[PDB]
Amino acid sequence: GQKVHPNGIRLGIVKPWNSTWFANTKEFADNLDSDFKVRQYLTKELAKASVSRIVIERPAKSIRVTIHTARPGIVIGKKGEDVEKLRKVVADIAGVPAQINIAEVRKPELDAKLVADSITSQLERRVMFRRAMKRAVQNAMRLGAKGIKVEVSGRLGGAEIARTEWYREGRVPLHTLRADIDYNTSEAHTTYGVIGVKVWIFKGEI
Amino acid sequence: VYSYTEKKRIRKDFGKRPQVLDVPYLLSIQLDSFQKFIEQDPEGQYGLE
Amino acid sequence: SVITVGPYLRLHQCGLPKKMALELFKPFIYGKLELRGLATTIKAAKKMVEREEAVVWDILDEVIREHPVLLNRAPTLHRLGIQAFEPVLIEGKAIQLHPLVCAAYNADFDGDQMAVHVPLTLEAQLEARALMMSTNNILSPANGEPIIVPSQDVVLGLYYMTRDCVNAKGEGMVLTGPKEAERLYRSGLASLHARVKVRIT
Amino acid sequence: KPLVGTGMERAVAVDSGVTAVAKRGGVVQYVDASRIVIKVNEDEMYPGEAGIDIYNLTKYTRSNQNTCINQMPCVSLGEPVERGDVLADGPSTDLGELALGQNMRVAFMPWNGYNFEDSILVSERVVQEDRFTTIHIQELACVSRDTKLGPEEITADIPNVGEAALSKLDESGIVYIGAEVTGGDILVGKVTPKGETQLTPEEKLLRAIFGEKASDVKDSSLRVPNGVSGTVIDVQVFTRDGVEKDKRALEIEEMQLKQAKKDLSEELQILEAGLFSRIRAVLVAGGVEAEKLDKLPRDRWLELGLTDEEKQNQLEQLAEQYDELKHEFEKKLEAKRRKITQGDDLAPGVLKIVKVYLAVKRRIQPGDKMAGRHGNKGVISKINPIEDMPYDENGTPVDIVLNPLGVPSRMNIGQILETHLGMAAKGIGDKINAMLKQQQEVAKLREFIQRAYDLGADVRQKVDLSTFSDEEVMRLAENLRKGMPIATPVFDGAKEAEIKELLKLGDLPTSGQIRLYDGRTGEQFERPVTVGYMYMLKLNHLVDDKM
Amino acid sequence: SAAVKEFFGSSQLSQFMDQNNPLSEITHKRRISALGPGGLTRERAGFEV
Amino acid sequence: RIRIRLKAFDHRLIDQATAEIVETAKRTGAQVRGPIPLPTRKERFTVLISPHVNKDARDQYEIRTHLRLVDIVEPTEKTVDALMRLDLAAGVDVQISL
Amino acid sequence: EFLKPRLVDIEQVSSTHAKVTLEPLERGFGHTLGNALRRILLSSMPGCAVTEVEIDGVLHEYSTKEGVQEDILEILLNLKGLAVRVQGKDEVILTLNKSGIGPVTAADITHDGDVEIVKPQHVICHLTDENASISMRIKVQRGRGYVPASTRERPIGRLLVDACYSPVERIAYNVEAARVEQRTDLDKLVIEMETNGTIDPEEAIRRAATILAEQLEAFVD
Amino acid sequence: ATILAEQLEAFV
Amino acid sequence: VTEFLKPRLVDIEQVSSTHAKVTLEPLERGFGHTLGNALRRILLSSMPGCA
Ligand SMILES: [Mg+2]
Repeated sequence: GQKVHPNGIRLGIVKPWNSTWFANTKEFADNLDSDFKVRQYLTKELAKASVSRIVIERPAKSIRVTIHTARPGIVIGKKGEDVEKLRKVVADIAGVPAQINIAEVRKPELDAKLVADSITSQLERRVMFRRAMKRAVQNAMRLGAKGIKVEVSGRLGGAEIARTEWYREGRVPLHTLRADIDYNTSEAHTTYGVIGVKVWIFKGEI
Repeated sequence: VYSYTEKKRIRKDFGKRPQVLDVPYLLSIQLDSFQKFIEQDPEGQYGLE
Repeated sequence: SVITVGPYLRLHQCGLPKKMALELFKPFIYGKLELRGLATTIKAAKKMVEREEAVVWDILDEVIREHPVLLNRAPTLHRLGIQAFEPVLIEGKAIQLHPLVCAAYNADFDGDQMAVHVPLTLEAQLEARALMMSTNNILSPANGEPIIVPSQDVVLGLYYMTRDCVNAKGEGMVLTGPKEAERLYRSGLASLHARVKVRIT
Repeated sequence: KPLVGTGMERAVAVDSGVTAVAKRGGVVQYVDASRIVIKVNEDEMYPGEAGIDIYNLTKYTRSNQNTCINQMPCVSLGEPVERGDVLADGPSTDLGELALGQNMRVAFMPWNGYNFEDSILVSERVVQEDRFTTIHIQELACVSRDTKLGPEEITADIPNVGEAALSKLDESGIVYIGAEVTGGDILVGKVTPKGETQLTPEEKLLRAIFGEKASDVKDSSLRVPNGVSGTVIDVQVFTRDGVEKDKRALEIEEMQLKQAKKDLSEELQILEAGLFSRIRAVLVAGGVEAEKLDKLPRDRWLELGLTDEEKQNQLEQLAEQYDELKHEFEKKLEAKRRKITQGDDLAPGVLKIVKVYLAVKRRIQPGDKMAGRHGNKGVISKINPIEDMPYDENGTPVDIVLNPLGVPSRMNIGQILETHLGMAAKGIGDKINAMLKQQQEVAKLREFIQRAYDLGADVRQKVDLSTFSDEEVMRLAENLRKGMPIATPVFDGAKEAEIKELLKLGDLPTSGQIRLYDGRTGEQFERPVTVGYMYMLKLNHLVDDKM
Repeated sequence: SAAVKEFFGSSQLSQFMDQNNPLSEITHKRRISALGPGGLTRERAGFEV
Repeated sequence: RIRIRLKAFDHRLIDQATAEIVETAKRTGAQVRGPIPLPTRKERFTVLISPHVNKDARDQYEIRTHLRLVDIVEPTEKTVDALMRLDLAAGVDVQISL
Repeated sequence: EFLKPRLVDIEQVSSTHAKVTLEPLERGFGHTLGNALRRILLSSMPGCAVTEVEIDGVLHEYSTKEGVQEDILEILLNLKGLAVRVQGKDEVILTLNKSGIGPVTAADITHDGDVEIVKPQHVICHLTDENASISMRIKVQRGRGYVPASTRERPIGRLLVDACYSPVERIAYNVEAARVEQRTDLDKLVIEMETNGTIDPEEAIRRAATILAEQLEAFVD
Repeated sequence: ATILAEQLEAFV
Repeated sequence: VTEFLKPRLVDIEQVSSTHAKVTLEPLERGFGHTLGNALRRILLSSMPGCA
């Protein structure tokens, strides 16, 4: 009942959007829903590839797809062939020619999404979240992050009630608009319901 | 007369003695010896024979 | 590695590549890095020089300074075939070796290779500086003849310089010193061999 | 090319096996960087087995000394070729000649000590033109052996690797054809050195969801060492039969199935095209149908109106050849699928062999060894800028400054005659370039090329351009504009007066020596120096293989 | 097969070709070696041969 | 006379995006009638942030759509032929008005 | 009271190279300004060469494309020799599309609103079939000197060529006696440059004099 | 340096 | 692109009297020779005086 989205309110001064184009009022919904399925199917196609963010830049009558991953080779797949298989079907989904492009992050222990789905892969496994979420914290503290808070929630550990636990290490100034924060969410479906994970990673200034 | 790849770039040639025997096929020791070795010819003449 | 000339050097110093210098001096660089406080454990220092960051080259110019190395031609016949130099770092992959010293090693530059050895301990650095330094070997031990004799290009440069011809620019003019002799050669008013009364002291 | 050769280059090039010599002459039909198709002339051609030849060239592959044995096509399209003639140049060949090194502008002068004993001093104009940039290929093998605790794993499921560590492998461990790798990345991932790693309650919990007992016993991925860059050009995967092929081995199997399928289908299509061209050539006479020939499908060109002659006999023989090609294509595609699909007999106890071909491009640097063709060796000692080079009163910098003092002791006086005759050759080439850059008609080019080809005593050549017909002379001058090649046989060579008369045909000085300015001071070197072209070779005693 | 495979595999005259030049191929195939079985070595030969 | 109407979201990009077509038109026509301000629509929205009751908690969202004009004066072929290809501006929807 | 050099005559005798002319000059300054401006013009002038190429169906630069009689490496050398002028940008991306039997000349590049090819007859490669087409993207940028590939690519489809950002080829000055001025012992400096078309000659001599007078700013007032 | 800079003020 | 390594006289080690030694750094991989040659040729003659 508090704490509005970190990636929500920085979008005019710090972090850019994840879809940068302009379309008028007649085709604004047509552009938006097509973006929703190219984010759905691609994350479905590249679930294990450790993809963090996807940038969708449409210069009209075209779409530039950008994939930010920690596993570059698996995204390329088959020396382009995998991408050409996507090229036939990404253009089939959005109904427009697709110029697929690939980016990469060097440190997955500093990218919020890559930290979050790691605990998702852990907790779907029967690992001890207490030292699985401690693992992700001590990872980022020595990889260059100035501070990181990791939160897990749900009925973790097979308990009846929903025991919630959060843990931080270092600066995490959520209120400061000058403070860049990498934040993303992931959820884990065990047989004990859904366990959601949220992690904040603070880096610095403008 | 010259061959068609000799009309591409005809090399200027000094030299005075007119030749009478051109350079033979330079790999004739290896090929001629091993052709002498394995070739269907009896009378105990071919290598294996 | 393969040797090459580098004629800007003095007989006491030789050129030594940066890649060989960072490989031969790994423990000195580790000790220097641990002294400053940049890193903590030894592993961190080995990752730093495995990555070759921007700060280890200043560390390297700190350890190379005043630390001689033993250059050695591969068929060493007499004692002048192991001589100790001071390194000067080289962008490149070839040992730059001062030319006069070549007549001691019987080293031409037609594809020759030399080995470098590092005196580790402190008595060995002092033996390289005080016994085996290349300034200390200027006479051959077999006789009294100097072994740092100028070999081939330099005697042609001298024999063309100190000679004479019966007419040139500035024949028989008189000069108030050797400084204006070089000034008349450089400005373009006399020739390098033109007989002249000078006043020398 | 060599500007100053001996005419013996064509025997060494053609009589070796690096060039693609034409077997039967004819007309070229399709040139490509991969293949070359010759259509055989009719006065050289068998009656049966209709026949148009296909030369599959050998592209970038490893030699024994880690060089790059390439073949480049040197013929145009529509071009006639004769029997016994080069089609594709090989490594160190050019138009069927033998070009080992390259020919560069050399000057003999002492230059500030940097060429002291035998050293060589080279301008940056040489390295900017990418003209000694040799291409090397290294083969790196990785075997999947069979030890205790079980066999090995080639898959990329590996811990510790922090994603950036590899950032090059796909979902199945092997690197990419097209990936530029540094010194010390991972090409093939192989979890194998297994001693012992401590297990905590959380690591023990892997048994529940994942299923693995302990993740083997230890954790470490076979990572490779440093010293060389490159670009992975070719990956081979061999599998001992019985072992499960992973997804990339099936990708290579589908790839080679597709390549061999396309290649044999193009064999059938190209030879069928030659066969139908033979049918069209036969049916020009004797019951010709000018309009009725292309109304029906092309596979039935036999039941047309024609009696029992040599032509219906020839169409029956071509039908025999065609049905032979059909059943032969069936059985050979089945055998080629068998050869691709089968395993290979291998070492005792090995699962699969991965071979990766790195392709380094080594340029030139201070420390390499260059040498001419007379014994003038040398470690290149300083790669100067362009401005410091001694230039002459035209403007052109010299490329390489040798040392004169190696000549009277090491008595190889032939390199100075080679230098003067190379300057004569380039003087003729510069005059052709001047007479062609000004867009002059073919008459003046014919005049000057004829004067440059007569020029001597009683010689053997005796060419005349009056039977070249105004189009070959322009293309011959297109090939002579970078210099005119000159043969000089061994003991019957070009004397001094002939070199002087050829240096007089160009407007060069007679003695061969141009006065040269300096680059640093900008003031003239006294006593004018010898410049010319020497044909210098790079030797493969490089410096980033010895250091 | 053992005899002929040992001769072509490792003899003193069945040697590895230096593939790096067309000249080096065509002058390694034309070689008259005095060494090998039925000859001498670098220590036995004097100055005559 | 020949108008060029610009449309974008990123106002920190459009001033350089118009500058990218200023330099493309400066070297060709040498007379361009300025980067006119052209007021921006502020499409205002409001959304019930809750998935249920308590219609007091809302969030307000807006999209400033910025406009510009270039207005190439002369009908010289130089300008149109050059600018027919170079209009750049990705994510920046461009349009002519003539 | 030294006489000052002023540019007098720019004889554009061919399209590539020209002969600028300085007048007048006191004796000694001819060789000084000649060697100085020669060394600045050969050393560091802003050129406009090429950096990256991305042919469409080509993974690495050692491959071969179906339907072009040159390798991809030879296409990279022929694009390395491309003589191109840019006007109002740092870097620029040119696009090439060509289909059909015959050459792919340098005039087949879809030119932008400021890029100008200065030699449109330059051959790149030869297409050699009816349906076999190349389609590449070329990256051309400003620079200074010679920046090779080994010093400075993220996907596997980019191809890095070397970058010879240098517009001039051959700078030759020839000092000679002056007679226009009644005063004798004056000199004329005649500089024949050799440009590849990407640099105006008066702009070249102006940038060279600006660079040299910037270098003497360390110890002048 | 003053002489050489005054000999270039008609270019820059 | 017009930005070079602007140099400076880091020291003037004037050895004894009527004799100086002025060192300048840093210059480009080729500008030491052109400034040394320009200043050397101008000081030699151009520089005026009385004698
Ligand atoms: Mg030696």
